[PDB]
Amino acid sequence: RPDFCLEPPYTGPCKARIIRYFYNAKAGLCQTFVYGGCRAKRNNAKSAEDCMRTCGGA
Repeated sequence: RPDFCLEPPYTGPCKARIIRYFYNAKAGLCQTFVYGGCRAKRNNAKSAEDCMRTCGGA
């Protein structure tokens, strides 16, 4: 799978509370994390499905 699927979730420096999904390489599934509103990294999806297609899909 893409290398970014292995990266930890990144909240970033902004102060919003936006629920996003990240692929947790250890657990093997997409979990929610709190994104701050700016400077998102690639392991950040708006739905579990987008997250699964990118990283868990097989």
